[PDB]
Amino acid sequence: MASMERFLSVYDEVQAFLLDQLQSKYEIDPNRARYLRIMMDTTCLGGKYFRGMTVVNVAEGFLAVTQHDEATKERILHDACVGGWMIEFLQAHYLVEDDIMDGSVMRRGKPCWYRFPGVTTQCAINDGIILKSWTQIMAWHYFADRPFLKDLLCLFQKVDYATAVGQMYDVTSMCDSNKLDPEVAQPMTTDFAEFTPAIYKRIVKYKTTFYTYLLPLVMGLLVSEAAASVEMNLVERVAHLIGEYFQVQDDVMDCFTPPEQLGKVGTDIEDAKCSWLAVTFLGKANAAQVAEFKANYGEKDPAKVAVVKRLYSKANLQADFAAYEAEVVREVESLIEQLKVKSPTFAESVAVVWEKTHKR
Amino acid sequence: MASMERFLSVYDEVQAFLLDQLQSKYEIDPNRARYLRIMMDTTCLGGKYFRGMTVVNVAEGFLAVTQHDEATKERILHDACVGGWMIEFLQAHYLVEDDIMDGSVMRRGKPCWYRFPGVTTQCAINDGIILKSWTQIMAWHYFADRPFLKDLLCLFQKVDYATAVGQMYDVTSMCDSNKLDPEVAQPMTTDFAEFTPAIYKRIVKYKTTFYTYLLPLVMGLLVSEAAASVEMNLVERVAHLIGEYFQVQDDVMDCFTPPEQLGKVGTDIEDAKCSWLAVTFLGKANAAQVAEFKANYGEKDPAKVAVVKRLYSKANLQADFAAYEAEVVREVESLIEQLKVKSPTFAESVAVVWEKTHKR
Ligand SMILES: CC(=O)NCC1(c2ccccc2)CCOCC1
Ligand SMILES: CC(=O)NCC1(c2ccccc2)CCOCC1
Ligand SMILES: [Zn+2]
Ligand SMILES: [Zn+2]
Ligand SMILES: [Zn+2]
Ligand SMILES: [Zn+2]
Repeated sequence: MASMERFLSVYDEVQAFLLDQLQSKYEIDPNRARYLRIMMDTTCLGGKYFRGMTVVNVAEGFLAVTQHDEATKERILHDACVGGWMIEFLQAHYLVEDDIMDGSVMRRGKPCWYRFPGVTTQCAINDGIILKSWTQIMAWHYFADRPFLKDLLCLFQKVDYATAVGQMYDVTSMCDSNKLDPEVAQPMTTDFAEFTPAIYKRIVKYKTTFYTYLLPLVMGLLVSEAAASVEMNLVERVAHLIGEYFQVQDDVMDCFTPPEQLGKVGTDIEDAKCSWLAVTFLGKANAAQVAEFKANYGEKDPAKVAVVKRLYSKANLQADFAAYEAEVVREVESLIEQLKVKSPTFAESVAVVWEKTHKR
Repeated sequence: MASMERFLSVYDEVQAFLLDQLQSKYEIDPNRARYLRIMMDTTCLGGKYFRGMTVVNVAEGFLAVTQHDEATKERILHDACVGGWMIEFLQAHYLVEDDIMDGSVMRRGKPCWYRFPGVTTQCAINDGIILKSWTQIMAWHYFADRPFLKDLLCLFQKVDYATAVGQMYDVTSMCDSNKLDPEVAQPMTTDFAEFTPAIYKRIVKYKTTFYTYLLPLVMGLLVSEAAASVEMNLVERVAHLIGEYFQVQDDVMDCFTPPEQLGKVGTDIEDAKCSWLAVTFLGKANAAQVAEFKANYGEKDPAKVAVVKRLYSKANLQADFAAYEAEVVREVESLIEQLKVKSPTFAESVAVVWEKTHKR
């Protein structure tokens, strides 16, 4: 059976489980079950399933080189699909809550969930809570007797927590650290002293790379009982590397990809985000360029947003991007090699992850 | 050592752990650590610690009747304090997120967290996420080697999920079920057909009673390795009973307790909540009273809120309350007796929980 159709079929299975349990154990009524069904579909479906399918791909790699009974291959593939959905539902939690946090309008060409007329923020914050709760109910039901249950739960736990901390670094990235204070309304930085490569790197490492690249790779290893085929420090290294590259691309598209292709209107400039563009610009600007950027960044006024786009265009940031790209291609290819030693399969799965990132 | 000072000391210990880990493992800087410290204190401290201290009380009960080395009594009491904080931090998550959901202003006489000038909703939704995340980091660190880790995690999981589902029943309690629809903006009910005792009971059972009464009692049993001293169906029964009574009292105070004593301005009438008062009123009103209530409920206009308070005052709902009270006192005393058989200690702890509820 093809991997994607397996994955999709398991979504239907998990959804039926979750809603049937709500009816048998949690006293839900049919209309609320239907609300939750629609919420799950709307928030979990319609992407490429990169994260979830990476767990399945990693597990298919090890199945090709490991001896098992057919029924055991099916159990492993079923566990990889459930684990993959746990990651998709965790991503759905963070996208629902982020969208509300940031006052986002669209995502992928459709309204953010909280904007649906019969949802509202009051319901959508708790719908997002529920999405994450569902990842735990999946794991305790499907993996109850599994040897990897504890490891999987503990890993998922740490990744969730890293992601929340990274949301904390992201939402505070335009403030001066020494001024953070719950008592005092937060001004936007004026010096931009914290728009540096290492600070940027910390934001992206925690906000994105743990759930998007580390978790899928590691969950694939866990459902396969294959953590001995890797040096886990290397898998963490490659995950954070590839995932930083991913975000650098998202930062560039927020500014430069037309909103119909982007699936939303990018507001990183108005939101004064610490993007790769801002940091890279400041790393090469002269005194007058720095002044013009300070006078214009983090302002809704479209004339001022156009002055920042203008400054970036004229700064040749394409060249710094090609150079970054080159260096990542170099370091990922090195880490692939290091992974090839203990596991060719796993190294190939990493290679595929890299190809799907580097191409898009 | 006195229980409360033990409990409080463990808060300092856990907080230092959590923030020190953020510095050693999650690359946090001092200013963000301080933000999180203040957020933890503000959101977790200043209540009566009923929930957390109930875990400690239950564990002290069993220590009096069970043979142990002193070092084992200290480990049990330390585990009961950590478990108690897990419940306090879980409550803190739900109060932060609820407050944002409901557009609340104050709680306990102080501004809701999201209203602090240097917080904002954008940060506060993720601060609430973090609060819950912290309950998992506590459990995996402090209870890593414990025989009860799996049971405790699985119980906490189910209780969290029940609470989220109960938030779903609460926020939708003024809508007609058959009209729930993410696509369509939700009208307030006009018939009030769903303001019934069993529907009310479902809302309160899930929103409050699992985390406030079941979890503390059960967590006390788990850290004590004492689940064999109870019939768990009875402990669930008594928890939901006592916790319904609790909420009936909160529903009556929302309407009738002056805001300086209440610690907030009650808006259940304007919010069209399915409160005990509304349900009990509708259960005894004549045709003209029902019409006047429909014409006035769920409206911000203070004149219309005063007409509902008026209708409730004249309906003698005090009498229905005394009758409810009587019947709960009766059924709790029966369940205490049933618990006394397998465990006098545990039955006494339940008795104390009941006294602290029934008195307040
Ligand atoms: C510095 C750094 O890389 N921290 C991430 C840690 C991690 C690893 C893997 C998944 C989630 C969290 C934090 C907890 O301890 C292990 C490292
Ligand atoms: C009908 C009812 O009481 N449901 C609550 C359940 C529960 C029990 C204890 C803690 C959390 C959840 C739901 C899951 O299965 C067990 C019953
Ligand atoms: Zn965001
Ligand atoms: Zn972006
Ligand atoms: Zn609420
Ligand atoms: Zn209330």
